[PDB]
Amino acid sequence: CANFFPVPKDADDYEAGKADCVREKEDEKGKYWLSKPIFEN
Amino acid sequence: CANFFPVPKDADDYEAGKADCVREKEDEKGKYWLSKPIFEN
Amino acid sequence: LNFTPEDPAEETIPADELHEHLQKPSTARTKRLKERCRWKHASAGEFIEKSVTAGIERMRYLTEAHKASEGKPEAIRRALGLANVLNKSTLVLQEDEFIVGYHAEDPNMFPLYPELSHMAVQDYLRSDYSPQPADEAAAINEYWKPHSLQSKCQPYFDPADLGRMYQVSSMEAPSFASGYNSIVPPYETVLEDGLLARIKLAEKHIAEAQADMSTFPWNGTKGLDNIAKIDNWKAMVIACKAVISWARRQGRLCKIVAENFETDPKRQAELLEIADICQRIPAEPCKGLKDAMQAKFFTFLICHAIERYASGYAQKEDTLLWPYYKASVVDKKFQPMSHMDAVELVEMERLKISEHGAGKSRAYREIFPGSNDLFILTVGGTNAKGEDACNDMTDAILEAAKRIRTAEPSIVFRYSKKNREKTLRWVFECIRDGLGYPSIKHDEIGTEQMKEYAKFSLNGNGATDEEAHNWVNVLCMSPGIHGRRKTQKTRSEGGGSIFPAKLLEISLNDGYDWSYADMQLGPKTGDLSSLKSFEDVWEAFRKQYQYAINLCISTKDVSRYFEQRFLQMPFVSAIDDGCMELGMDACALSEQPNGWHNPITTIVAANSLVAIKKLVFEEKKYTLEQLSQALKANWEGFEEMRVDFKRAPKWGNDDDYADGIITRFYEEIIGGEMRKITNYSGGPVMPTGQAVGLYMEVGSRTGPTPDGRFGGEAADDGGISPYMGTDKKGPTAVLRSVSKVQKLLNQRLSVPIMRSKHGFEIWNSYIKTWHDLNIDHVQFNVVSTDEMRAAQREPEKHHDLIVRVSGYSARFVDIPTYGQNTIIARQEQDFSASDLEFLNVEI
Amino acid sequence: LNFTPEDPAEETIPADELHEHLQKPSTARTKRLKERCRWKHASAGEFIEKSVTAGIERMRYLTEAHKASEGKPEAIRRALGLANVLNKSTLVLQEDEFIVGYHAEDPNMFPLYPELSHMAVQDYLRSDYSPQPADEAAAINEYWKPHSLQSKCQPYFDPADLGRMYQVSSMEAPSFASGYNSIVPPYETVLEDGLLARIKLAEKHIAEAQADMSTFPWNGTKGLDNIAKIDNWKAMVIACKAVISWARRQGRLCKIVAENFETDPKRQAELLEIADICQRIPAEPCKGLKDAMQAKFFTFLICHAIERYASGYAQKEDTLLWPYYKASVVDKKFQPMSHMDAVELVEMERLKISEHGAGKSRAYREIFPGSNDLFILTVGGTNAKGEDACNDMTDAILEAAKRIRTAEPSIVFRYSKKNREKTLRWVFECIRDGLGYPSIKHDEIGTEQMKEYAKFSLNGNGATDEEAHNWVNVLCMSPGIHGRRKTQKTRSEGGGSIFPAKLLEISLNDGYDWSYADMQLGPKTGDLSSLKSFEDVWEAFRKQYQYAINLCISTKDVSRYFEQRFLQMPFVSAIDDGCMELGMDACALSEQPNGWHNPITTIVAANSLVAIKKLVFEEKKYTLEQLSQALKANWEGFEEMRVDFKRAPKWGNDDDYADGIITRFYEEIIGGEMRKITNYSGGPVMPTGQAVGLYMEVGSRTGPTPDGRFGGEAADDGGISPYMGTDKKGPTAVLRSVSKVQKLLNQRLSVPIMRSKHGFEIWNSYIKTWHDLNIDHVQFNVVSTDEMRAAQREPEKHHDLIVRVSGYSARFVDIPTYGQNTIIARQEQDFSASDLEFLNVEI
Ligand SMILES: [Cl-]
Ligand SMILES: [Cl-]
Repeated sequence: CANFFPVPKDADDYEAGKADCVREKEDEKGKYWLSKPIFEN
Repeated sequence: CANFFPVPKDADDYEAGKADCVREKEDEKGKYWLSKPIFEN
Repeated sequence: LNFTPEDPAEETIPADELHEHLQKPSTARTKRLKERCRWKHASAGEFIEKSVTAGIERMRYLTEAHKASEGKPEAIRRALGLANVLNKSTLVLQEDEFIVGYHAEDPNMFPLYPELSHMAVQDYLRSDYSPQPADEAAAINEYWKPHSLQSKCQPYFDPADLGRMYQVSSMEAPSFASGYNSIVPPYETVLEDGLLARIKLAEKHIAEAQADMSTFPWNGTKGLDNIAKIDNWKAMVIACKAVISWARRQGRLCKIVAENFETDPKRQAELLEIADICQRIPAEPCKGLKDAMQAKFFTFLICHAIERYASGYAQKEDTLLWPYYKASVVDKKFQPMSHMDAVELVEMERLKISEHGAGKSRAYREIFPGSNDLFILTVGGTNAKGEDACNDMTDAILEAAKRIRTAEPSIVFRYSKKNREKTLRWVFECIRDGLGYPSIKHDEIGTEQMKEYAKFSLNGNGATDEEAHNWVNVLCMSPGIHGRRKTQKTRSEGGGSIFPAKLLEISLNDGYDWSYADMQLGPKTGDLSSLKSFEDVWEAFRKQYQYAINLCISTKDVSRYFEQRFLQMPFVSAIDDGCMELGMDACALSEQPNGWHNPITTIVAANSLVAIKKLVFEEKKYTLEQLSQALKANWEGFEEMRVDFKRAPKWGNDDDYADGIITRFYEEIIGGEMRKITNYSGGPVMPTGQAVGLYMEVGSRTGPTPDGRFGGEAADDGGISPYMGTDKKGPTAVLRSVSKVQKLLNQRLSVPIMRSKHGFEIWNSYIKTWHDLNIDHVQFNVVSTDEMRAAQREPEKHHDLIVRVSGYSARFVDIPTYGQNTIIARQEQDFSASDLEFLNVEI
Repeated sequence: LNFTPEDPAEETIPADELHEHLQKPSTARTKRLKERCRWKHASAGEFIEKSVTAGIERMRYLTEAHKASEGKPEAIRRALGLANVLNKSTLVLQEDEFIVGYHAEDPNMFPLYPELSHMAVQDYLRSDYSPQPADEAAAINEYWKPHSLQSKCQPYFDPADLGRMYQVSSMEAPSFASGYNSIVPPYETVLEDGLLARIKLAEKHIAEAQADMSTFPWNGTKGLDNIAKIDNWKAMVIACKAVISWARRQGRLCKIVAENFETDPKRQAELLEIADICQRIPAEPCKGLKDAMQAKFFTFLICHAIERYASGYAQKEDTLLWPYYKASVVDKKFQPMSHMDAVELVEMERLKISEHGAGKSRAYREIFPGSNDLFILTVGGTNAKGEDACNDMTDAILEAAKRIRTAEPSIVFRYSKKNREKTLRWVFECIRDGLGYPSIKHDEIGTEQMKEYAKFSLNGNGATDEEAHNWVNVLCMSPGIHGRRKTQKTRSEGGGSIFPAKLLEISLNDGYDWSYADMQLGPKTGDLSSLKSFEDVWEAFRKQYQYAINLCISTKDVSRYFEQRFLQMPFVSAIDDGCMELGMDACALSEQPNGWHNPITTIVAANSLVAIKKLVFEEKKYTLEQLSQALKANWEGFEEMRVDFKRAPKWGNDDDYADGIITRFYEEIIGGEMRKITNYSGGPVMPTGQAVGLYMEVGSRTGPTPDGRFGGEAADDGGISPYMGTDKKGPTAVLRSVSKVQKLLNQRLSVPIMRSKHGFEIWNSYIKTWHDLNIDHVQFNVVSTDEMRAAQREPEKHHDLIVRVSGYSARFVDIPTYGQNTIIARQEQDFSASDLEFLNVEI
C-alpha cells in the first residue's frame, strides 16, 4: 500500500529526495488516507 | 603507588565505600601528592 | 390548552423512543458521516470505540526537536518543537470529509503531552491505550520528566501541601500536575489577516529591534529589552511558517488522493476544492465561509491539541464566521453557498469535533462520563453598541445542532431582550429536542464582569466598554473576552475548583479528613473541645478556607511563571495583536485579567452551618461531640437527630435566621476572603457559582454532613441549584432562591408541553423572567423517564438519546448504570397557574 | 654628590650582572621553592616549562553535572556544576608548601572553560597542550558549544560586525568570544564570617521566602519574586557547602601524607598544622594570619579559576590581611608570628601565584610575552577618613617582593602625601631593584572616580564617600571598589580596548583596512574625493569611532545579559553582602557602576590629525590622494614628505595649534562620544588613558600614519606616554605633557643614582611632584643596557633579571629577542639641575 509521491520543488516543505508516502487504509468505520514524509528510503 | 584511604564517616564528603586514592609522584621539579576520590574500585 | 405534538407524526411515535426519530441530517453525506463517526467519548475509564488509543508521533518529534534545540532561547525551542511536529507528522484524510485535518498520525488516536505532566503520561503508559512502541514512549516520558511543567512548579511548594491537593477532596489538583488547560484562541486574526501577514509583521519588528540595538549611542539599561522581543518574534515566524507548510501538505494529500486513489469524479472535484482551500488558508486571508471554517478548525487544532493541550472550544462562532457567511451565502462574492450549505458545513464541524481525540488525563475522563472532552461554543448576545448580535449564521449553527444531534460540542447562548425571536425559536428547537443545549447565560451580567476586570489591567489596556460585549464562555461557566487581542491564553489565569463542604467537614475534625483521604487534609485549627462558641467554628472554617484557596491560586500563578518561560506558545502569540505588538509570549502578556475559581458544594456547607449554630450553640440540644459521633457513624444511630438537622432552617425557604447566615457566609468568607487574593494579572480572584460535574465525584469524596446527607450521598444539583427533592414550591420558587445571590441552574421541563405548538411561548416567557431575576446561568432537560428506562433495558435501540448531565451533554446509553439512575431520579417540574402569572405569560 | 652604591658589596659586583645578586629569600624553604617553582609563564606561543599542559577534570566533571542537572534552575545547575568539580577533583599537595591548594588535577596543568568560549577550547584542542584524552575533550567541547556564552551572544549581532571585532585591529574582540574576564573578589566576607555563616544566612532567607509564598492572602504580582531569590540562595548553599568540603578534603590530604608518606618530623608537624587550618578555614572565621592567607588563596582559586576564569588578582591586600597580621604578629592572640614569618608567608604566596596555571586563550598569551597571567594587587592608599592606610603588613608585602624577586604578581601602590616614609622606602626598594613594581597610582584621583560612579547606582546604593577610599586596580589600569559589597564581578562591567589609530587609518580609505586585515573594517564614510574640507575628516573619524565604540559596549552588555542567566556565580554571590541580602546573582546585581574602556594609541591618531589639517587643508601642500599614496607606499617615496609630516606640530610641544586640536579631539570625540553610551549598570562609559601591552601587537596591526610612522613601527610608549625618542626636554617635560589631559607613564631612571644612599630622596621628590601634577599612573624601569645585552648573550647566567614591559613585569630572558630589543632601545632619562628645581628637591 506504500506509494511514494515526490514533493514538488516549489513546495514550502521541499527538501532533497523528500516524498509523501501515501497509503490507503480502511477499518470498520470507513476509508482514509495517510501521508508520511519520507526521505528516499 | 595507588594507596586507598577510606573516607571517615564524619567527613562532609563521606559516602558509602568512598576513599582517597593517594599517590606519591616526583618529577624534575620536586615531590608532590595526589588525592583522587574513588568508590571501592 | 391541548398538549398535542406540533408535528402530527409524533402522535403515533412511542414516547419511550421519541428522540430516536428526531435526527435529520441535511444531506446524505453528513448522514453517512454520523454513522461512521469515529467517536472518542469514554465511559467507566474505557473508550466506547475499540480502536481508540494514544499516538506517539507528537511525543517523538517533540523530543527529537528538544534535544536538537539545546542552548537556543526557550521561545524559539518551543517554535522548533511545534515545527518538527508539524513537518514530520503523518497527515490524515478521510472519506466524505470537507473539513479536513487531524492532530495525530491515526484518525483513531490522540497525542500525548510529556512536556506538561509526567504523571499523566505515566498513567497512559500503564494503560491499555499506551502509545506504541511502549518502551520508546517510556524513554520519552523519562527524558521529559525534569523538563516537565510539573517538575518545575513542585519545588516551590511543601510536598505535604501538594499531597493534600492531589487527593482532590478539598482542593482541585494544580494544572501543572494534571496537564489540564483552557484557552480562548484569537481566531479573528487568522481569518482576517492570514499567517503570511503575521510573519511579515514579526519580521519587520525584528529588523526594527536589530536596528535599535546597533543605534548609537547604546543604552545598556534599555537596549537589552530587544533580546526577549527578537526571540519571541523569531519564534512566531518559525511557528507560522510551520503551520502554513503543514496546512499545504494537508492540501497536497487531498490532491494526491483525488488524482491517484479516489474513483468518484464528484469526490475528486471536491478534494481539489479542498486542496485549493488548504493551499491558501491559513496563509492568506479568508474570503469565503469554506475558507473560514477550515481556518478555524486548523487554528483549533494548533491551539488546543498540537502546540499544547487545551480543553474547550471557546469562541463567538456566529459573530466570528458572519463576515464569511455573508460573503458566501448573502452576497455570494466568493464560494457561493445556500443557507443549507452552511448548515451542512456546521454539521460536518460538529462531527470533526466528535472525532477529536483528546489527550487529556484519565482523572478528567471520570468526572465527565460518556463524553470526549468539554467543547463549549458561544452564540447570540449583543454587539459593541448593545444591539442584537443574532444573525442567520447563528441560526445555521443552531439548526445544524438540532439536525445532526451530537452530544458535542455544547452551546452557550448569551440571552438579551434585544435578541430577535427567529433565533430564539432555533434555540428552543434544540432544547425541546432534549439536547440539553444551548444553555442560557445572562448577557449583561457577563458584559459587566468584563468591564470590572478591565480596571485591573497592568498595562491599562483592558477591554473597553465596547469590547466588553465581546465575551464567550471559556469553558462551562466563566465568561471571557474573544477577539484579536486580550483573550485568555491559559487555565492558570482562571479556572479550578474548591469544595467548602469538605472544608467544613474537616473543620469539625481538627483539619483531618476521616471520611475520604483518611489523612490530615487541613491545618490543626483545633479540636471539638477547644471550640466553645459558634464564633470559633466560623473561624475554624475560615482558616481552613483561607489555607485551601491560597494554595489554589498560588499554584496557578507559579505555573504561569514557568509557562511563559519554558512552555511558550509562539503560534498563539503570533495571532494576538498584543503579543505581536509588544513582542511578548501569550502566557507572559496578560492585558485582560480574568481570575476565576469555582466554589463547588457551597450550599451544602452553608446549610450545615445553620443547623450547627441553632442546635448546638443556641439550644444546646446536642454537643459537638455527639454530632461528630453521629457523622462518624454515618447516621446509623441518631435517626431522630438526623431528621432534626435536616428539619433545621435551610436556604431557599425565605428564613431570616437561615438566609441571614448564608448571606454573611458568602460575602465574608466564600467571596470576601477569596477577593483578598490577587493573581498574576493584577486582578482579584472572584467566585463562580457553578458545578462542572465535580459534584458527582466530590459528592462521593465528601462525607456525611449536618444538612441531612449520608456518607457519599451525592450531591448538590448544581453550583447554586437546590438539593434534589428539596424544592417543593414549584419551578418558580427555584428562580426565587437563586436570585438571592447577587454579591448554574438545572431545570427539567415536561415533554408534552414542549413538543406542542404552545411550547415556545411558555419557554420564552420563562427566559424573559429568568433574565429579569438576574440569574447568571440556566440549562434545561426535556426527556421522559420512560424513554430513559427503555434505554436502560434496550440500549441498542436508543443510541441517539441525549441527556444533560452537568455542564455538558452526553448519550444516555454511553453513561454507566450508576450515572443513569442519578439523572433519572430527578423530578420533572410542572408549571401551575400561579407560576404563569409570576412569569407574566400571555397566550 | 657621589653616586657610589649604598651597599659596598655592589662595588665589586659587575654591572652587567647586578640583578643576579639581589634576590634574598627569607628562609631556606622559600629559596628551595623558588628554585623548584613550577613556572607557568609562556613565550612565543610556547610555555617555558616543558610539563605545562591543559587538564581535563574540570571539563569532564562540569559536563557530567550539566547533563544531570537538566531542568533545574540555571543558578542551581551552576552550583551543582561547581560542586561536582570540587567533589571529584584530584587534589594536589607539594613539598615545602605551607599555602596549599590547586585548580587542576596536576600541578603542571591548568583547567579549561568550554562553558565560556568554544573557539578558545578549540584552539587548545589543536595544540600541543590539548587536554587528554583528546577525543573526550573534543566531545566535551562539542556538547558545550550550543550552551557556551559565545553561542548565546552571537545571534544578536551582525556576523559581519563580529568578524570586524575578531580581527582585533580597530576593536578588541568581545569577552564572550575570548573567554577573557576580570573580577574583584569580596575576600573580606570570607575571612571575617566564614562560609558556614553564609550558608546559615541563605537558609534563613529561604525559610522566610517560603513562609511568604504560603502567606495569606497570596499576591501573584509580588509573590512570584521569591522564586528567583530561593533559587539563588539555594545555589549559594550548594556552592558554599562544596568549597568547605573541598577545603577539608585538601586538609585530609595533608594529614594522610603526614601520617603515611612524609618522613621528616618537622614537615609532618607542619602538615598537621596546615590540616587544622584547612579544616577550619574557610568554614569558620579566620583568627590568625595563616588562616587569612589560606582563606584568601582558596577564595582566589574559586573566583579566578574553578567557578569561572577571571584574569587578575585585584585586592587591597595590606588592609585586607591587617586585622589578621595584627592578631598574629602584633598581639600574638592566635597563630603567633614574627614579622619575618609574615614576610616568608607572602613570599610563599607569590610563589603559589607563580605556579598558578591560567586556562586563558592563546591570543591573550601573545600580547603579554614572558608572562603567566596579569596578577595585580593593590597596597597603600588612604582609609575612610582620608588618613594613611600604610602599615607593617604593607611593608611585609613589599619586602617579600624584593626578597623573592618574582615577576608575578605585580603591585600597585596608591600614593598619597599621607603615606608614611617607612612604607615608601620599601616601595623604593622594589623599584631600585628594577622589579618594575610597585607602580604608582594617584590616590585622590581614583577615590574621586569612585564617588562619581556612585551617583549612577540603580538601587541608590553606590559607594559612600568613606567607601570610595576602598578602591583597588581591577587589572592594570582601572580603579574599583573592594570589600564585602559593591565590588566588580565581571569584565563585562568594565574593560576592553579601542584603537583610534586604526580608526583614523581606515577613515582615509572609506572604512577599508588595507594594511592589516585587508578588508572592510568600518562603514563607508566616504572616499578621498568626497572629503573636501577638514570638517569632513573630523566627521569621518567620528562615525568610525561611534560605530566602533558602540559595538565594544553593546557586546559587553549582551554578554552581561546571558552571564547572569546561564553563567551564574553562586559562590561569589554568597560572599557578597548585596547578593546575599537581595537574593540575586553577582552578575545580575550591580550596585557600584564601573564602566571603563581603554583608548589605546590615542596620541598617535591625535598627532596625525594635526599634520592633516595644516599640510592638506590649510597650506594645500599635498592633496589627500598624495598622502594616501604616500601611506600605501609605506613611505618608500615621499621622504621629504614624511619628514615634513613628522615636523608638523605635535603633542607635548606647548604648541597652541597642536594642543588646541588634541584638546578638542579628546573632550568631544574620544571622551565625548564615548560618555554618551550608558552600560548595564546605568553609569556612563569613561575612557582610561593606558596601554596594556596591546601597543606592541596593535602597533604591528596598524599601518603607517601621517605622524611619521612607517608600516608596523610599534608603538606609543604607553597609553599617554610620549612616542619613543620624541621627548627631548628631559624627564620633567614628560611630566608636563601628561598633566595636560585632565578631562599610564613609563619612565626609566639611571641605575647608579638609584643604588646609592641618595636614591630615595630623589625618587620621593619625583613622586611628590608627580602627585601634584595630578598624573594618574607612573611606573619605573631601573636597569642598565649592558646587563640586558649580557642577558641576550648568556641567558643562562641572567635568569633573575626582571624588566618592566608594559603593565606587567617579566624575566628578560623569557622574552623573545624581538621583544627584548624593543625594551632595550628606550633611552635612559637623566635629571638635570633645572629638573631638580622643578621637583622642589632638598638634599
Ligand atoms: Cl469556565
Ligand atoms: Cl584595569
